[PDB]
Amino acid sequence: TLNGGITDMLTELANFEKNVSQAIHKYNAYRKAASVIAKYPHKIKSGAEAKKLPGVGTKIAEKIDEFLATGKLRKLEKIRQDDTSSSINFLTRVSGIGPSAARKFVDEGIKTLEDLRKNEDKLNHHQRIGLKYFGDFEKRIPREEMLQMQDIVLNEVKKVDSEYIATVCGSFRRGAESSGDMDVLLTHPSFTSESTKQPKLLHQVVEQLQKVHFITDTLSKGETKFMGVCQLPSKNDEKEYPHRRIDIRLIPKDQYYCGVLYFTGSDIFNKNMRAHALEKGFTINEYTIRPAGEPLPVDSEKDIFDYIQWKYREPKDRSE
DNA sequence: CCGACCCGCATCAGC
DNA sequence: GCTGATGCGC
DNA sequence: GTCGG
Ligand SMILES: [Mn+2]
Ligand SMILES: [Mn+2]
Ligand code: NA
Ligand code: NA
Repeated sequence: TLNGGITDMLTELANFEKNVSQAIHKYNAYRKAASVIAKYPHKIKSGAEAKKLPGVGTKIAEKIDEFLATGKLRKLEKIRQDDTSSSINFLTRVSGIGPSAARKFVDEGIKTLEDLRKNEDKLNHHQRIGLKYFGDFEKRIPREEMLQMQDIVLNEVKKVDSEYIATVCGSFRRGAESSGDMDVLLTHPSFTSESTKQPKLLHQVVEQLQKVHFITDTLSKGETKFMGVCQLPSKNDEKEYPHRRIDIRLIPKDQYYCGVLYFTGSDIFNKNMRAHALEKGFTINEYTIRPAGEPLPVDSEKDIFDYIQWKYREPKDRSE
């Protein structure tokens, strides 16, 4: 329930705009409309009712109308049956395959995972890993496994250097009972926004997590951001846990609070807070907040919320 | 009538 | 080789 | 696609 038909249609339309039309602002417009419609405490019986809502215009009104009177949207019906368009859309579910790679693959007749499999030579490293773990990466992670994951990360990080500080953020820090991946924020006293008194600070941590076979694969790795794969250890004759996505971001120790707000999310929440900062006359990123002027000061997450006239919403409530 | 719409890394284009 | 641009995911 | 200068 919950304007579910309209919200589902709009998200499907959003996905088509992103993956097939390569029209990112349309995708976002559909997502915004869907999220405002999902917040509406009433059942929409007309396109104009919907139109009174912020982010809903004439075209979405037109769609709600057809959908209400027919239970269907001809455009989506046609799109769903379209071999080329459905395949391009499907292939973007592989991590590392975006709209462009998906269209190039479908162009050459590569439309399915099996096509991908027998065409390894045509995949970059990221894409080969997205394909190897396609099922796993769409699996959800129970909070119980999350905590076993946090134990390992925190254990191994302090084993490299007791001065490190690791914080699991993302849906985890927001109390989610399941997560899509693990987001880890890392700080060390050597790395500060003013000087980098030690090198390899992120590398040593990844290496350690690799040595104890927690991290199994690398999708991207630079001085400040790791994107990869990890896996909880198993017991004797026990079904192996799924492989899971893990991201690690090394933030300067003096911008930890901007980091936590950033990596805690959500993504729709973030761009709803970022889109609010600009109208209060502020800029928000994972490092600072600025009027852009010098770095406005911070030592708490509520400090950011007051700046833009926002009442503190707890991590659990940032699930927008 | 039309422009705006919230950064790190891998790979590509090109000099 | 190198810079700069683009794709991708965040 | 939607909003607003
Ligand atoms: Mn996450
Ligand atoms: Mn993540
Ligand atoms: Na409206
Ligand atoms: Na993808």
